[PDB]
Formats: sequence, structure tokens, C-alpha cells
Amino acid sequence: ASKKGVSSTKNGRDSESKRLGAKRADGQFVTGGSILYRQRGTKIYPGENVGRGGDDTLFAKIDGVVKFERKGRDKKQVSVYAVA
Amino acid sequence: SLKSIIRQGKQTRSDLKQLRKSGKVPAVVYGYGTKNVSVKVDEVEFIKVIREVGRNGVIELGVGSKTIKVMVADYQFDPLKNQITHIDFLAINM
Amino acid sequence: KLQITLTRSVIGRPETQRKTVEALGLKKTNSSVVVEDNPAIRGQINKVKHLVTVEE
Amino acid sequence: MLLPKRVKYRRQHRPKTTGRSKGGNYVTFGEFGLQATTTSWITSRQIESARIAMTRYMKRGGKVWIKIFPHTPYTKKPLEVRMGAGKGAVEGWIAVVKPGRILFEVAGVSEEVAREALRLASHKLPVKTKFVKREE
RNA sequence: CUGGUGACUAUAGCAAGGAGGUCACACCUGUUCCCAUGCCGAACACAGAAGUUAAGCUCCUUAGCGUCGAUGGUAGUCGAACUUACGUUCCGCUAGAGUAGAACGUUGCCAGG
RNA sequence: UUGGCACCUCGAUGUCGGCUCAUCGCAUCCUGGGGCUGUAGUCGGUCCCAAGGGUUGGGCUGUUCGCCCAUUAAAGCGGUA
RNA sequence: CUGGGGCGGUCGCCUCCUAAAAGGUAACGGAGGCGCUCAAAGGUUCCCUCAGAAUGGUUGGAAAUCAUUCAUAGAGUGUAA
RNA sequence: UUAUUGGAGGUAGAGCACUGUUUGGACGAGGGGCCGUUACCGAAUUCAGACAAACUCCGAAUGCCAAUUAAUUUAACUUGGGAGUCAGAACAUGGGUGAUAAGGUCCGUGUUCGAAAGGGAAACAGCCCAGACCACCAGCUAAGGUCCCAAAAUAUAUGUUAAGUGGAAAAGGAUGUGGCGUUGCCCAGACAACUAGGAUGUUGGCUUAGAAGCAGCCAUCAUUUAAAGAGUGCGUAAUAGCUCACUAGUCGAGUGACACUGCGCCGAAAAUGUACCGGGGCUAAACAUAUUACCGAAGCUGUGGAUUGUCCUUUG
Ligand SMILES: [K+]
Ligand SMILES: [Mg+2]
Ligand SMILES: [Mg+2]
Ligand SMILES: [Mg+2]
Ligand SMILES: [Mg+2]
Ligand SMILES: [Mg+2]
Ligand SMILES: [Mg+2]
Ligand SMILES: [Mg+2]
Ligand SMILES: [Mg+2]
Ligand SMILES: [Mg+2]
Ligand SMILES: [Mg+2]
Ligand SMILES: [Mg+2]
Ligand SMILES: [Mg+2]
Repeated sequence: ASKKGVSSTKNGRDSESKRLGAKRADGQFVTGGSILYRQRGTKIYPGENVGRGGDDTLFAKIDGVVKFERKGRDKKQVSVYAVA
Repeated sequence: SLKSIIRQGKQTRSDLKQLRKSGKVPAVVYGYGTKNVSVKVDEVEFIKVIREVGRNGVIELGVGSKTIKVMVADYQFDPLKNQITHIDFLAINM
Repeated sequence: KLQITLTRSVIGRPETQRKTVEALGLKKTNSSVVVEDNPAIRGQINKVKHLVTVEE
Repeated sequence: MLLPKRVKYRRQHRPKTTGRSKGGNYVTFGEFGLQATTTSWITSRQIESARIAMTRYMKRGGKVWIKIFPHTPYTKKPLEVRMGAGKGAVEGWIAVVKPGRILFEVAGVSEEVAREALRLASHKLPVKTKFVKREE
């Protein structure tokens, strides 16, 4: 049976997905050090008691409740506040 | 240069569809001297009134007991059906 | 008080709807429960209303 | 033969064809228009055929506007090849048309001439159409 | 009322027109001193008080731009029923655009008036 | 037809052409009946109805095809592993 | 590996889209990068703000350097997105 | 699981503010052929209108993560003993690929099969209904049905269809038929038919061999009219000739156009045999909209029985 020659694709590559995004919910209690948000750049900024790691990961510095908040007109941040 | 309408309540999608099938046009009256009012008009009568008074003419809209002098602020149209689908009445100040 | 009866089967229905049928306390087809009316119950009913019959 | 002078991507996902016409549903340049009532891809070759038909009937008296443009390349595999081994090469260019879109408009002629010209045009197209005027 | 310093998604902005000065803020006068310019006392820094509201700055007017923005309707859509129709029907949710309209900021603390 | 797919069959579903024997479809090659014709006649062109019957011997080539010689009313096109 | 196998192509890592607004998600689906570089292109303190355009100006032109104005990011961010 | 509340995120839609794509105008910073002004105006600007998986000034429904959270429900997790599984399939839907091919292929979501018997779909794993512990010559229902095969309506009311459409298909074609609207003319006589006229400048001008209403271009005007086109078709080489438009008369009541819709018609040709309702048959026993019955499963209920749990509780 007749069979034609086929070409090749130069595509077929992709990197591993990095599981970015929110790691804890607004209103959730977290312990100090818990990662809050994985990101490239500052899509979300560190707020109160929140640090920004070398790769922009947002993390809690204290035990407390996570709160995602507006930051100005276009930006936002995430904060952690100690519970009473 | 007059036409009467009827107040509406809270209407489902089927309610609006049945209105348009019956041949009435939903509309909203708003502007000076009035609160927003949701109304039904009759499409044929509205077309006659618009032909008489022009696109920018003033219409005397019977809204319940009251009568309001309004202008057609805008309208939504269905060109596949050649059917006026919605109307906005702007009660103009005097 | 609401009398709720499972009038259609859960066979062939999504697992989420089956979970709601279970949470309402219904077991077999044509089984019934008597529950206190409130928004939570009404929400469960609304989720599975194509499967159940409600009597006040 | 219409086609973009260039595109960023030559190999594109084929467009969605369900739904209604997003825009261009009114005659806006001329007096009369040809309104689609069914859905189809419309090729540059079909556009050109319809344009020539209507303009030749109008005998250069009036003005014609093509309201749709074939932005989208579509590919096709080479003859008698098996599945796989990458996407095929660009075959042509199409405009997606859904009910309500005005395909062509005409001005500067009588309504009767416009009707006959747009009838001749519509017979070249893979969609059902209707003669439409400017609304007011 | 003025100033300093905060809070708030520009409803706070821009633009245009107009008013203001012993207090204060500036422009402004200088380069001895600390300090400074890849050159420049322009700037930064310092010393100072002859002149000016010209500009900044503050205040007032507005709706041209920017900002905000309904109601009503439409698109889309969860679920259900019917369906293979580039679908239909019912229910809930409900845009974007646009329209009316809002708006030439609102406020905390401190020191002076 | 050339393919695409890989669903039956790999503890076997024999594969081209010819011969023998056919059988069916009609989208009709001839014969039958019609319409139109840029159908004078004799001939033709094109389309419609029609499947009853009929639809050839040779040269070359494994060939099917195809070309050729000589006929015929005609030397139909396909399906049936 | 492979829409049978051979032949062709590919094999690890990064970015985007496909991906159905959490995350994840395939095909020999659509596009590109990497196997380094920097002794500062690192740390810290202080200071600063672009690209482009218009108008003037000598060698100097459409673009060199100088000046004013406008210019909200259209610049830059070593190297793909 | 639901309710309420908060939050992350950029899809559907939408839009054009960015990156690209693109259609018509307007105008042109500026120079050239041009004297100032009749290319290019490639620039820029500007008005309006469109396109996008890898565009976004915007932005859902859902889904997702949570809550000193309420209601209903019955799981959940840890550790250890034993596994099997690593060929999946259809259907529906969101997508890629392919050709908006495949009972194709590859991902997302759901159901069913696998591993599911029973009823429906003629027969038919994957569709629709529904999950068989056992027995009954009891009852109610589901999907689907109720003229006969074959259980139950030759049911009730109002319509549509004439095509066996129902019981296979498109662009397109058509005085099929029903409904709802708009609108022209008309007893100051409409539409059709019949009687008569249908003329003059003039064979309009050009072109052509010829072109005289009637090959093709330019016009498309005037006079008598009770009206008649520089002419609607046939005809001629061109004329001629016939005819229409238009008008008057006869007659006497309706007549034409358009838009949106329901149901039908043609387009429609394959091979063993009717053979594209399961059959007979059907003009309803088809279709649409309502209403009341009934049939219909291993679903549910009734009665008795088995086993294993739970709870009262010796008993049962
Ligand atoms: K067509
Ligand atoms: Mg397979
Ligand atoms: Mg065997
Ligand atoms: Mg035949
Ligand atoms: Mg025969
Ligand atoms: Mg294969
Ligand atoms: Mg995601
Ligand atoms: Mg979209
Ligand atoms: Mg699946
Ligand atoms: Mg098995
Ligand atoms: Mg019964
Ligand atoms: Mg019987
Ligand atoms: Mg049972």
C-alpha cells in the first residue's frame, strides 16, 4: 500500500509547571514561615508581617490570619495579623 | 405625540421573551424629575409616534397616572428579526 | 417541616448530586425524610430538585 | 484576493463558529447591504467572486464596501499522508461569518440595482443572506 | 485660615481663567566658612535679607480631557428538560459597551493664626 | 479510485490476470417511446422514460488497462471477498 | 519513542500558548531559549530618571554632540519568554 | 452537602487602551512633473467600522481555598497484614490534531460499560429508566407506550398536513396550504378580460456597411391628446410587419404588493429481495397544543422467609 514520507515538527518542548499561586486562603490561620503565594515578580506584594523571598515567594513572619488586601488602585498585597 | 405604557415588576427571561413575542417593547424611563421606571410600550404605537415626532422629537409618555415629556435616549434593535428590543426614555427638564 | 421524597434514581447522576442526596438523609428511591425548613435545607433541595419532591 | 500582509502566527487554532455575530451588524458606509443569516467560513476566493459579480452588475456606477476580511489562516495536510508529525501548511485565508453580519455594502445606485447585484453576489457565497437597508 | 506630617481605588488628576503676600513658603543676594559640580555655587551646602509676588506654592471658578458611574436591556453561563439542530426551552447568576448621572476631593494628628 | 483509521480475522479469512459459471444495479452502449434543437432531407447534438433481450473475433503484452487489425445494431459502466 | 516497522525527527533543563479565570493536565500540537555570563553586571550608602518628537545650532547629514519644550513609559532591566 | 461571609485567579463574553491584523472617508510636515497648486502624499494626524490560542482598558457563570461559622449527613485520618491494576470503550460536553472526516487520535468534565442482571430503544456492552438476598397466579409507578401482532385510550377538545410527509439529505427552485401584520388601487367603477386608439417633429444624435422605438454609446425632449415610451417584446440586412406600455369604452366587486411565521413539494441514482415505520396496517393509528385515564421493571409497596449489623433490651 502506498505510504508517503512525513516531515518533522521542530516543537515538542516545555518546562515543568511550577505550581505557582496562592498557598493559603484569606482568613486562614497560618504558622510563622508558611508560604502564602508563589509568583514571578511581585504580582502580589508583601504586607504586614509578610516577607518576600529571593524568588518573590510571599511568606508569613508571624503566626496569624492571612488577609489579601488592596494596595492602591492597581496593586495588592497579602498580610498576616496576630489573632487576639 | 402621545403614547401610554405599563409598569413592570421583576421579570424573568421567559417573561421578557413573552413580552417581545406579544409585541411590546421593554423600556426604562429615567432623567429629570423622575425616578427610574421599568415600562412596557407597544411596538407599533411607538413606531407611529416616532414617525410623527422624528427621532429627537418629544413624546408624552403615560406612566401610570402621570404623563412625562421624554425623548428617546437610545434603543436596542434586533436586525435579524427587524424588531425593536429595548428603549430608553430620557425625561427632559422644562 | 418539609417532607422530601427521592422520586428519581441517583443512577446516572453526578457524584456531587448523589452526595447531596445522601446529605439530605435520603437512601433508596421513594424514600423520604421530614426536616426543618431553613436556607441550608432549601439550598440542598434546590441542588437536587430534579430528583426529589417536596411537600410542606 | 484579500489576505493580511503578515501575521504573527501562521498556524492558528480554527475559530469558534457557534454564537451570533459579535459586531458589524448594521449598514454603516453605504445605503444597502447583504446580511448573513447562517454561519460559515468565507474564503478570500468567495469574497473576490462575490465582489466581481456585484461590481460588474453595477457597471462601475456605484460604490462597494467589503465589510469582512479573511484574517485567519487555515492549514491543510499534504495529500495522502498519515495522522501526526506536526501541523500542516497554510492553505488559505477565511473570515468567520455568523448570523447578522453585513458582508457587503453598496451605495450610489437604485434599490432595484442594489437588490439584483447583491442577489448575484449572494449566489457565490456559502451562506444564506438577505437584502438590508440602513436603519432609522 | 496657614503650615508640617499621615490615611484613603484620581469623585482627589489635567487644562483653562482669576486672586494672594510685613507673618510664614518661595523666588531672591552672595561664596568667607562646612559641603559641592566628571565643567558650572545651575544643583547640593552654607551665610544672608536689598527686591518681588513674576514663577513656584496656596486659594477661587468650571465639566473641555482624564477619573467614577447606575437602572433597564443585551452577551455569556451553573443546573434542569428536550435535542443533534453553527441548537431550543425554563430557572438562577449576570457582564463588557453605552446611557442618566457623580465629581475641580474627603479626612486624622501637631504647631501657629 | 488513491488514501486516512486500525474495529473482525496472524492455534492462516490464498493474493494479480485468464478460464468455467453466472447473478444483480442503472448512473443506458444498441434496440423501443418522447421533448428541445443553431431539427430542410439523410444525418446529428442534448435531455427525459425505459434494465426485456442483446451487447464480436484477432495482433502485442502475465497482464488489468491500453494501442492496433477486421467487424457489429451495439462492441455499456459498475457491485457480488 | 513512533497513528505498523524501517528511514526521517526526538530524548535532560527553562518560558509561553493549547490549559476549559486555583493547582495539575496529552499528541511526531503551536512558538522560542539553556548546557552560560558578571570581580561588577555582587553588598551598602547617597544621588538621578527614560525612549521619542518639535524647534534653534558649525564641521553635522534624517540620525553624532549642545539648548529649550513636549513627552507616563512606547526606554532600560546581561541572556528566551 | 448546603447556607452565609472573605479571598486567589484573567477563561466565556466584550473591547480596541497596548502588541499585531484590517475597510472606507477627511486632511496633509513636506518635498518633487507644475506654474505656486489636479501623481506619490509614501509620514503624521483624524472620523467611522471590523479581527486575535500565544492582544487586554475590562470581565462573568462556575469551579477552587478558607471560616472559634449554622443545618442536614456519615464519614475521615494514622499505623500494620494481604492484594490486584499500569490494553480501556461508548455517549454527552470543553478543546488540540485531522478535513468544524472517521466507530479516528490526544487531553479536561460527567455518566454508563468494564465488573450490572431487570424494563425501553425491532434485534443492539457503552443510549433512556433503573441497581436482582429468597419466595408469591398481590398492588403503585419509571423510561417507553395504549388499532392488531402485543399489556393498556380506535380517549376528550381545538387546529395543521395530503406529502404515506410522518417513516433519510443541501444550495437552490415553486400562484401548495394555514396564521399574524403593514400597505397601494377600488361602485367618482378597481384587477383580469373584450372593443378602439396607441399619433406628430422623427429615420432624435453618434456610431456603422446598414442601426429607421427595439446591436452598441449620448441623451430621453417638445406638439394634438379622451392617452400614447425618442418605446415592452417578437420581427427585418435595414425597412416593413405584429405587439406592449398608456388611454377611452363594455362588465360589475373586490384586487395587487411587502414583512414575519406553522406545515408540506421538487432537488433525491446501486448493486441477493419489498428493504430508510420491526410487520400488518394507518389520513390518523401523523403532527402541535392542552386535559383525564390506564399499561408498563428484578425500581417502590404488601406477605412470608434467610444471613449479618444497630438499638431497646433476659423475654423477643
Ligand atoms: K448562497
Ligand atoms: Mg484506538
Ligand atoms: Mg481456526
Ligand atoms: Mg433510468
Ligand atoms: Mg435492458
Ligand atoms: Mg495507521
Ligand atoms: Mg490554571
Ligand atoms: Mg473571545
Ligand atoms: Mg472521558
Ligand atoms: Mg477485563
Ligand atoms: Mg396503575
Ligand atoms: Mg391489547
Ligand atoms: Mg427491590
